[PDB]
Amino acid sequence: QIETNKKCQGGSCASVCRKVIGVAAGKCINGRCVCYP
Repeated sequence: QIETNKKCQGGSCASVCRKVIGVAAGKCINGRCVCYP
Protein backbone atom coordinates (compact mmCIF):
# COMPACT_ATOMS: atom_id res chain seq x y z
CA GLN A 1 0.00 0.00 0.00
CA ILE A 2 1.33 3.41 -0.99
CA GLU A 3 0.76 5.64 2.01
CA THR A 4 1.41 9.12 0.65
CA ASN A 5 1.57 12.08 3.04
CA LYS A 6 -1.23 13.85 1.18
CA LYS A 7 -4.45 15.22 2.64
CA CYS A 8 -7.64 13.26 2.05
CA GLN A 9 -10.10 14.51 -0.54
CA GLY A 10 -13.14 14.76 1.70
CA GLY A 11 -13.27 11.23 3.04
CA SER A 12 -11.11 9.18 0.69
CA CYS A 13 -8.29 9.49 -1.82
CA ALA A 14 -9.59 7.31 -4.64
CA SER A 15 -9.73 10.16 -7.16
CA VAL A 16 -6.36 11.38 -5.85
CA CYS A 17 -4.68 8.03 -6.46
CA ARG A 18 -6.54 7.83 -9.77
CA LYS A 19 -4.51 10.89 -10.74
CA VAL A 20 -1.25 9.94 -9.00
CA ILE A 21 -0.87 6.34 -10.17
CA GLY A 22 -4.07 5.69 -12.10
CA VAL A 23 -6.19 3.35 -9.99
CA ALA A 24 -9.17 4.68 -8.07
CA ALA A 25 -8.12 2.83 -4.95
CA GLY A 26 -7.21 5.09 -2.08
CA LYS A 27 -8.47 5.66 1.44
CA CYS A 28 -8.08 8.20 4.22
CA ILE A 29 -5.77 6.72 6.84
CA ASN A 30 -4.65 9.12 9.58
CA GLY A 31 -5.57 11.99 7.29
CA ARG A 32 -3.23 10.67 4.62
CA CYS A 33 -3.83 9.10 1.22
CA VAL A 34 -2.92 5.44 0.93
CA CYS A 35 -3.12 4.32 -2.67
CA TYR A 36 -3.77 0.67 -3.46
CA PRO A 37 -2.04 -0.25 -6.76
